[PDB]
Parts: sequence; C-alpha cells; structure tokens
Amino acid sequence: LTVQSERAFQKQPHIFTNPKAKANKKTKRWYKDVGLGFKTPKAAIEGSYIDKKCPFAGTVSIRGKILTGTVVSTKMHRTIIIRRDYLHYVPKYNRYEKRHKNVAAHVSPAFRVEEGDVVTVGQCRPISKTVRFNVLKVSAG
Amino acid sequence: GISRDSRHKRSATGAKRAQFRKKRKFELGRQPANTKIGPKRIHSVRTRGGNQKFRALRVETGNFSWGSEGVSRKTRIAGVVYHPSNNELVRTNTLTKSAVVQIDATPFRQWYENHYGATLGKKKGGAHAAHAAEVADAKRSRKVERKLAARSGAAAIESAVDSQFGSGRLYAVISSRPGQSGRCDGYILEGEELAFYLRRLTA
Amino acid sequence: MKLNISYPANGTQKSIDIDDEHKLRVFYEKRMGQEVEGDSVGDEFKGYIFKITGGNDKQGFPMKQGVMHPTRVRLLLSKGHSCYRPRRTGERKRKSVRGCIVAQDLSVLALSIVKQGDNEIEGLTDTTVPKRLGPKRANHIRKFFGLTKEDDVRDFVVRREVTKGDKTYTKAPKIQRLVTPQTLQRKRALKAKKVKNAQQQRDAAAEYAQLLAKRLHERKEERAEI
Amino acid sequence: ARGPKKHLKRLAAPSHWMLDKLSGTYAPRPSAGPHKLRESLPLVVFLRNRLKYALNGREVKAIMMQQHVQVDGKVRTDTTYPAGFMDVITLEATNEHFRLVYDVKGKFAVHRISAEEAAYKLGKVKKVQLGKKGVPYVVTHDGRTIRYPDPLIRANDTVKIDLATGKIDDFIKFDTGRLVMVTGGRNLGRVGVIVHREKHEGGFDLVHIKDALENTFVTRLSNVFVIGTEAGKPWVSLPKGKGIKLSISEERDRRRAQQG
RNA sequence: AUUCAUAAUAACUUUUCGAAUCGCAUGGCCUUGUGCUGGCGAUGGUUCAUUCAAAUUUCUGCCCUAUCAACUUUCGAUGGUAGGAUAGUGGCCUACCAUGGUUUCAACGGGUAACGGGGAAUAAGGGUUCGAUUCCGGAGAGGGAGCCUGAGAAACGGCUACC
RNA sequence: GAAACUGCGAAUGGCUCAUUAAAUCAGUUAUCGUUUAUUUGAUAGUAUACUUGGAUAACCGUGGUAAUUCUAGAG
Repeated sequence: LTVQSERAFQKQPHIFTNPKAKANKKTKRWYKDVGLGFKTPKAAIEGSYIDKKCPFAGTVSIRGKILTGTVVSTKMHRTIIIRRDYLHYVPKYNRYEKRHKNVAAHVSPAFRVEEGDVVTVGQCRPISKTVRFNVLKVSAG
Repeated sequence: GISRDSRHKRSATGAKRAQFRKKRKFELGRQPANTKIGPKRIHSVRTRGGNQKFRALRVETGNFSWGSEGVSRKTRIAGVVYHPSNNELVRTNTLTKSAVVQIDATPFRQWYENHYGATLGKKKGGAHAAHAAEVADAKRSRKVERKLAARSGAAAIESAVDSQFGSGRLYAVISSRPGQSGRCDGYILEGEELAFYLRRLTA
Repeated sequence: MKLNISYPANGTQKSIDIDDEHKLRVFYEKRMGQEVEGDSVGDEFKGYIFKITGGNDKQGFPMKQGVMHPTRVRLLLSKGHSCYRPRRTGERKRKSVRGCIVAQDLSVLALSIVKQGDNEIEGLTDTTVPKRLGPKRANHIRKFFGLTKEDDVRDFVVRREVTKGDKTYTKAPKIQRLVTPQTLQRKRALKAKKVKNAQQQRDAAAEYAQLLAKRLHERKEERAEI
Repeated sequence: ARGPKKHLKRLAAPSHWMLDKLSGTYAPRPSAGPHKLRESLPLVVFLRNRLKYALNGREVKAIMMQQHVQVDGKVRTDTTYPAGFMDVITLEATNEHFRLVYDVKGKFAVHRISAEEAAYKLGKVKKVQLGKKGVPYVVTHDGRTIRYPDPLIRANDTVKIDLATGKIDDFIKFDTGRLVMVTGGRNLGRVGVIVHREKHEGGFDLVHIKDALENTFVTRLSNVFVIGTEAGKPWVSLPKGKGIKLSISEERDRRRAQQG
C-alpha cells in the first residue's frame, strides 16, 4: 500500500521538509484536532498516507450535522456508503413504517472499516458529487 | 455557453432529471487558456463582481523558488518534461499547474556563487574548469572572505540537485495557475519529490 | 452621382450634381482615403486633387471604412463603429452598410479638396467661413496665441457679441484648469488633512503601546507576588 | 431574482412597527446601514407613526431635509435610515432626545432621555481580531469598528461608546450576576440578571436569567445584551416599565386601578 | 476545529492606487510677498468590517400508477489522483485509474384535467376535500439557443440567430 | 435655463402558472466553500506642479434613402 501510487507526487501542501538542516531524516507531517470531542487517531499523527480529504491530516473541516449509521459497502476507494434506518410516523394510523437512507461518506486511511460496522460521520464541504460526510469514529460490529 | 450546473447530470440513483430553468450566468464556465512557452501574451477577463483574471496565452519567464535556500529568482522556462494529468500537455509544451519543467539555472548559479563562494556542477570541462577555477579565487576583500567562511558548512547542496547544474537547466514544478493569475511560477524540485520525478522521467 | 465636395481649409461646403457617368469614371475602383486628380472629372476641376471620404448609395446606406466591397454588407455594430449610435449601454445592432470601394451604384460621393490647381470654384475656393468657437482650456488659449507661462490668459479670451434690442454685450467662455486662490486652497487642504491624519494615527499607536507596557509590567509584578 | 429587492409589502413588514393593514400596499423598506432590516426602525416610522409629528411621508422628507433629525450625533437625510437598538435620536429644533430601547412588550418604545445621557450609547461586542498593520479592533452590534480596544474586551462584552469621538469610555465583562436585556426571541425587552451560562460546543449557548421578581427564563446567548454591572444599576435609562413582565390578569388589574 | 486573523523573508507583475475634481464663505500671521497659512461641505478611492443581497448547501417530509422490476455505466454512471474552468466547492469538465451507484423499506419508468407553502370548507374525536389567486419562495415573457453591458440579468417595455 | 457629454437607475415593480414529482417548496442546517453596487464604521506621510495632453458630442453647414428613435462627409 505504497503512498506514491499516482502520476503526481503525493504531498501535504505547504508542509516543507528541508533536506539540508540536519538529521531526523523523516518528512514532517501536519495534522489537526477536529474538535467536538473527537480524538485524532494514532494513524493520523504517526502515519504516512497522504489524504487531502482526511479530517485530521487533510484540508477539510468538520461542521454542521453529525450522523451515525451502519456501513453497507466498502467497495469504493476511500469512500463508503452507510445505511440510516429510522421510523416514519403516520398520524392517521397512529403507527410507524420502516424507512432508510443511504449516505456516501469519505473514509480516511487512518480508520479501518468493514461492512457491518457502525460509524459516526461529520459534515464537510462537498468533496464529491454525492459525498458530504466524513468518517470520524469506527465501532466494530 | 459552458455551464457548471449539476442539474444536467443524472441522479445518484441513475435517474434522468428534467430541465428546471434556462442556463444562468452565475453558473458559467469559460475556455481553457492552454498556456504555451513563447513571447508574452496575457489577456484580461472580466469576471463576476467586476473582478479581473489574466489568461496567460504565452509566457517566457517565471518566478521560481529555491526552497532549501530561501531565495527566488525570475528565470526562463525551457520546456515541459512531465505532466501528471496528460502527456499530450508535455508533447505540446502546455504550461499548467503541477507541470514539471526545466528552467535556466543561471540566476541561481550567480546567487550561490556570490553567497557561498563556490561552484556547482562538478564538470571539469575544457572551458568549464577555467570558470570554476577562476570562481574559486577572485578579487575579494577580507571581511567578505570571513562572512563567506562562516557561510560555509551550510554550503553543500544535495547531489541530485548539484548534478543538474552542469547543464544550466534545473527541474521545477509550476505552482501558480497560469490561466487564472496570468503568471507561471514554481519551485525547484528537491528531495524525495525530485527523486520521484526523476524515476518517472527515466521510465 | 452628386459630389458632396468640401474644403476644410476655409470650411466651405457645396454639392455638385454631375449627371455624366464618363466624367466620374476616375472615381471608380478607388477607396475612401485614396486621392484622385480632377482633370478627367469635368472641366472646372482641372488641377484639383480630391480625397474620397465616403458617401451614400442609391438606397441611402453610408459607406464605411474597412469594408472591402463595392456592395452592401451586413455588420454587427457596437460602440465606436461609424454608421451606428448606440441607444443603450452595451447595445449592438446588425445594420446594412456600403463598402469603402467606390462604384457606379452610389447616389453621392463625398469629396474633400486636397490642393487647388489652377482655377477657383463658385462657393468653395473663393470664400471662407469662420470657426464657431475659440479656445476654452487655458493652455489651448496659450498655444493659440503663443502666450508664455506668465501672461494673464483672462484678458485674451475670445468674446462673441450678443445683441438684444439695444443692450448689446459679450459672452466669454469660462476657462478650465485655471489656477486661482481656491484651487491652491484645496491643494493645501488635502495635504494638511493627510498630515494631520498621520499625526493622530501615530498618537493612537503610541497610546496603545503605553497601555500595553503598563499592563505588561503590572502583570510582571502581579505574577511576581504569587 | 436578477438582483436586490427595493420594495417592501406592508404585510411583510416587521410586526413590531405597528403598521395598520389598510393604509396602502407598501411599507417603508429600511435602507442598508448599521442594523438589520428586520431588527431596525426606519426613521419615517419613528417620526410619523410614533411621535405623530409628521402627517405623511412627504412631511417626513420636509422635516429631514432641514437638518432637524440626528442619529448618534449625526444628521441623516435618509427618510428610511435603519435606526436600531441603543440608537440615540435627537431633535434639536424641539430640543428633544430619544433612545430606541425595547419595551417588555417587544416594541421600540418612545423613550425621552436627557441631553447628558444623549451623549453616548452601549454596544455589544461581536468579535475582535487584528486588522491591517497588526492593529486589533472590535465590532459592535451596530457595525461600528473601534481600533485599539482594551486588551481585555472579548465577545459578548458591552462597551460604552462616546458619540462625539466614537471612542470607548468603559466596558462591562460578561459573567454571572450581570444586568442584561434580551434583544431577541419570546423574551424580547425583559431585563434580568445572569444566573448561569450553559455551553454547547458547535451548537447554541443558553443563558439562564432572572427578573427582579424571581422568575427564571432562559434565552440564547445571541439574544443577550449586557446593560449594567449589577442588579438595579444599568448604564442607560430604562423604558417606563423597568423591563418587567406582567401576567394578563396583572395588567388588567393595573389598568382598572388607574382607570377605575 | 484550521495551513484562521496577523506578522516576516526572498522575489514577481503588459504595476492596481496612496485626489491634475466641485460649491459656499473667505478669516489669521506679519519677515507685506498677488507670500505663508485655513472653515463648512460635494464628489471620489485601497483594504477590512457591516448592511442590502446572491450562489451553492445538511436533515426530514410530496398525488396516482406493477397492464412500469430492475435501473445507471456506448457519449460521467459511483469513487480516486492531477489539472482546467468558476466568484467559489463539486464529474462542473478533461486525462489516467478502479468497478462502482440506486432498488419490493418500491428504484427506474408512465400519468397528473401538479408551481409549492402560509392557508380554506366541513368539522365529537379520528378524518375528507380545496388552495391559479391580496403574503412568502420558484419559473417564464410566442418557441428554443447564444450573449453585450453592468455590483447584480443568460434581462426580452436589451441585443444576435433560427423556427 | 433647452440640447448634448458624463453619472445613476432601467436586474425593483407589475403580470402569469406553461414547465416542474426529491425538482419546486416547508421547517431546520452550512459556507473553516464563495461574490457582493449601495448604506454605515474604520482605513493610506513611502523611500509642468501656482496644476499635462488631444480628441469628441451638442452647435454651424453640405447631404443620401420611399421608409426607421438611420445617419454620412466637413468645420
């Protein structure tokens, strides 16, 4: 799973590692705290993957809605779709009907996701045609 | 004209959408600049808000940065050697962001020779070694000798960058957006980024 | 075709109706801007040389510079083009214009006299018309009379005479860009305002520095107590 | 649709203006300025419907063209100027000064003030950051920016602005026990004291408040306005009613006490 | 919550702008020179803030129909990297790559004598039906499409072309 | 105080409901994803000058077309 697997060199923008200062010959890595009580995963701080869409080692911020759901597909590259089950109330019959929504969310390499897992996603800016959410917490299922 | 609306696309379910309105001016697009290397030719575009962009049609020179030395010079673009998006851009010498170019190494050579009092290239050429030896010992005062002596130690550069200076052409990557800002600026490739692009170039 | 012949040097104009086609055959295949000799055109025009300056065809559509045609074309005209005066900002119209190449289909051919050859003309070469207005900007007046940058321009201003019953009087153009005590007063005032503003800004920054220093040192001793 | 709106339908006008239903199709559209369109009070409304000085809008323009009207010490010729909270209105020719302050009813009551109090105004601090050349500034709730503010002034604090010079006299810290006035929501206009500020990161901050009559009522932090250091001591004059809410029975009893 | 505000270094630019503008009054200083000075305003102009606004945008909620069960991906469909374009995000478009995306919890398709809502009538309760139309939002100016100008329009009591 | 040059407005309003079925819209969000005339606040001493040019309209005059809110020479 080599980092440099593209036509262009993968780098974090404007994080300059000087090849001349002195030793500690490893590239400096930037990361942030997303806030709202979410911890930065260890793979984000000591990792080596480059992901501009990562909430922790990337330029996207988390703001707006916080959602949770069950992962139903991990067949895209760095993107998952999660299922949100809920119950719709029909007043005339004083009852409920089962409904669901599929939401596409970016998954950072800092996490590990498999189908059948519950994840918490935070809302970011549009980062794809269908993606507006980004994984912040993975619960094994 | 060119439109950036998303309503003309299919749904995420694959459904065909129906037209909801006519095309709006606030969702337009324009033609690409397709900047080439040549005598300067910059056109102005009036944009939203009465603002103004500059479309570089042709540019000769650019502002390029030596990151590990903290100095930037206005040098000459020699050509395009690599483009991650499309090799046709290399073939036609189209300057966009992220294109890998060769620039003239002359101004950087003057700066380094004046600053550290040494030479770059390691080419003991017939007439090259004459220049190298002359640069080694020139007409130079004493306080300046001492400041250069203190500046040594931080005077050797990495071998991969050094070996290029014997050609006068340094590898670089464009960082500006020539079709938008009208300028073609960049930085000298060094380190593992330089190693990666050299590996790609040798193919 | 008629010949709208004008004489810029004296500002005389008059039209001449030449119904004979063979006379005005030296005009054919010529362009606006090009100059011609009038030996072939008529007999009184001997030695004259005219510049072709435009005209209108049998349907009244004007001649336009740059249209390389003896025929009518249809053009999208905008602000600045001749043969079109825009009615709204940014408005363009598509209009019919006549080409710049002179042919036999022209109702008139505008001409300007370039040189007067041997004889005179009935109402063009033998008369003159005065200019309508004199200079109004100060340095235009100075260059009109060769005046140096010391003479009071106010006392050489052309003054047309207006009569009303018997109380005849003079009308004089107001002069622009003329230096008065008021203009120098304004030039003084702007600089005075800039300098005063800079002074007040420096005072405000100095006061902020003093406040910062007071807080800094009282903080030093306040945390030195603990 | 193609650009900004310039008319205001009468039924779309804010409900605190007390506009009649049938006077016409339109209502004065407040101009762009220091206060929000919905939370302002255009001067034509204040001088026609409230003071009753002018009989109609054309008289409002006749009055204001003669320099009579001032807001915050400056003559305004705008018939629709967006006067808002704390704004000082001065009528020199009648030698009369006003401050727009909400009443407990939720309206900009007509409040006569003295000339000495008509020389400043309070302002809620919205943000502080450095500008060009490293200079810090604060922004008040009326779009006023003041350079070089006190290093301790933070958001939601209130500064006492001197109208003649636009400079900060003194400020009040936001903390428990502060005399405040509610500037939005259901509790518009009611004056209380801070009891507990409840924090919700990413969401909304709630502020528990208490009246002089011990009734506790909670409000969004955005609707709070610090008006005094402690209970009973504001820095501005209060409307007739002291910002105290009465039940419908209580107001009926007081009306029948002063009219029967 | 940030690579934010801000500051610094090295340079860069078909070098942005740091007032060749106007009206009233005209006072003050004596080293009296057509000297120096200076009051109230008009119109300007850089950046930030603010206001009036736009543009995209999260969540959930629509009538009938299976005599519509599979749909989307040729010619973007779902996602990744780089670029171009835009005021800006985004398959918005391009190049390369992966094979994804929706669906009996009704997708997709078809119909609507469908603009949506605030609301209206009836009304024990639960419900049933209406809402083109005084307010709010959207869309259009015979039908399409393309544009100039402008802060703002794909404007039609604006232009261009075709029917 | 006409004309005309310059500036601003003419993108508001008013009309209608054809298109439109996750579209519009409603209530809730977001811009740490942007543009913003105008208003209101701030905001710039930067490393020939007692003040630069030369057009052009209005105006005069010569006019062409059956005809248009067409306009052309020339001063």
